[PDB]
Amino acid sequence: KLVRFLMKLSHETVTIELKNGTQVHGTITGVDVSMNTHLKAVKMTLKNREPVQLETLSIRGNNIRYFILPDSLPLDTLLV
Amino acid sequence: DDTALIKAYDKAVASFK
Amino acid sequence: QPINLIFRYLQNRSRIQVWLYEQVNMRIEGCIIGFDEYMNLVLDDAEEIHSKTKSRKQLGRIMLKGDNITLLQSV
Amino acid sequence: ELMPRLLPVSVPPRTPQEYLRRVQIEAAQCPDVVVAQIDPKQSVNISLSGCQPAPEGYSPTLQWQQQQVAQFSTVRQNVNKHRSHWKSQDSNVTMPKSEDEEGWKKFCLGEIGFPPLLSIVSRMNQATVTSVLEYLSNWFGERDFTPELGRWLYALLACLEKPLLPEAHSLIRQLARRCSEVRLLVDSKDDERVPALNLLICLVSRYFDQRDLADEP
Amino acid sequence: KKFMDKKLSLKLNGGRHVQGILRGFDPFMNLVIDECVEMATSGQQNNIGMVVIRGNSIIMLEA
Amino acid sequence: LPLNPKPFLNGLTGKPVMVKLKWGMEYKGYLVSVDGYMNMQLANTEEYIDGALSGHLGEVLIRCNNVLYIRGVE
Amino acid sequence: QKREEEEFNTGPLSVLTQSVKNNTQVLINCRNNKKLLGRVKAFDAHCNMVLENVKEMWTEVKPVNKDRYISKMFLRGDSVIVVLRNPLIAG
Repeated sequence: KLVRFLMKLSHETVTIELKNGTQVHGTITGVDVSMNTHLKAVKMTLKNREPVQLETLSIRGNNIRYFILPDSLPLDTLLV
Repeated sequence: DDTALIKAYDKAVASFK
Repeated sequence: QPINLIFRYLQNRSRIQVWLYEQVNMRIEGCIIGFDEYMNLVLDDAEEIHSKTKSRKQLGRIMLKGDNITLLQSV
Repeated sequence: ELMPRLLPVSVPPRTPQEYLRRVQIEAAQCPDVVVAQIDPKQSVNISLSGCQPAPEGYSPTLQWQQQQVAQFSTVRQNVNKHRSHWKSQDSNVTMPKSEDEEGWKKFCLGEIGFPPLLSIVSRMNQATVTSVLEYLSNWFGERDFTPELGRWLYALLACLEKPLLPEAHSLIRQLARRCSEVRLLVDSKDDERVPALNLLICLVSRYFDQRDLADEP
Repeated sequence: KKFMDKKLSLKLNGGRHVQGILRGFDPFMNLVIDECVEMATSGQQNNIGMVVIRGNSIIMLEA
Repeated sequence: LPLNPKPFLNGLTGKPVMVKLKWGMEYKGYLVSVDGYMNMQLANTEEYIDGALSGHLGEVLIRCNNVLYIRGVE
Repeated sequence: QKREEEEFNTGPLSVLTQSVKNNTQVLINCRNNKKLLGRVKAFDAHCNMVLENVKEMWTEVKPVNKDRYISKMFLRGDSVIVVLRNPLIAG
């Protein structure tokens, strides 16, 4: 279910630890129930690599470790 | 301005009072 | 078809070996004594068979989760 | 899914599906949740410290912090904008390797050293920025805080591109701790170090999202 | 679905591949392979009787 | 008669268990509580990496999908 | 959700409810080979969580403790191994 909450997060911007440890920053456009997350205005941060900017990006749910949510995000409000 | 980072830091420090 | 093959293993109580999904160096061997549709197996006289090192750990009776089944063979 | 279905559907059963239906019965019978009350001890998790609060009087004002966090962003904005220009120029400056801790330490503070010119910092990649911050943390552990260091740290930070690695997050925390600690030694407010230490704590806590460490007044 | 009784060399997650011959399958892509052979990464082959395999696990399925 | 998973497993609660994880670490303790996904709850929990004791952990939830096998202990 | 909520209260998922109910921290073992110390704001059966005031803690090359702070997090159950309840924390 909690996914129902995640799907509320359109236009919030976030960081995502990928399963590889990559850290991926951007602005959510959509999320689906499989937890698959579409983003714009993207910034990746790679282990021994320079960063990478992308215009958009689409990530698999099963590849997300966690989301680092904006501090602003009022959780109590959304848990409904 | 090449020393610009230095001046910023400097400016920033000198703001404390 | 293959569910039957497993049901055979039960009736005959054949000693078997499971290839694991998330582990390659290790396999589990045991006489199988029950199971459900998720393929969780109750195993009797079970043992861990490490590769490289070759060292069989007695587990006695155990319950194995179906998720970890890459493949099933007999002995 | 958490437990997916792999197989389909008083006397022993002769067909598998009849078996599994039979099993599906006996377990549906069975109580899904069970709780076994018991009657009659722990290991320790070396969670690190936070940041040492400021002595009464020394902690800086939110307005100032907020102003520092704001301006820094403009710096970092400008730092980004013109990276490419400074990328191409460099007369002396034998920039040490990313591996050479000892050589990167002398480079920056010397044994006197080079300051952080954009010409010099703008060439340094993210991985070097990281490493150099680290050594400079290490030289801090073992020595007095100097303004060369302050500008060097500050500058390394400006170039530090987020989203940060969890490795770089942790490093800037360890740094800010040392700041907050080195802060306890002070005897008067007019100390050179004080504001510098406060800034470096500030930027980390507020700009770099490490809020638990921040100076609340 | 028609590959039945035809000899296939299969690769599975973890870098494990297998020449054996299909002999049964269900909706859940659970397969029954016959006259089967474990292919090592040194050139050694183990013949291992008959075997069942999950629909997952498998990547490659070649004749 | 065939001893089937849920029964066998239910049968385990109250008693010492050794749950081996997919990842190799295994966990010894008392099997407090169990549920419909086979999520597990242990107590007086000890942790073994490479078979070597690494720590003591008390009350612990084990998410069901990390479990390779569970067994009896005496 | 009747039996679901009672499921949480009673089943092994009670670990996560007490944190939601009692504003209490837990220690989670994550597949990143790192640990997360936080207070569960909300969770579901698949162990997906919202967490507050998290400290990510891990060690590295003679091995040294490391950490980082995440205010608000969505954890994927998929990444959780085990969850200590009322753990033991020191310097």
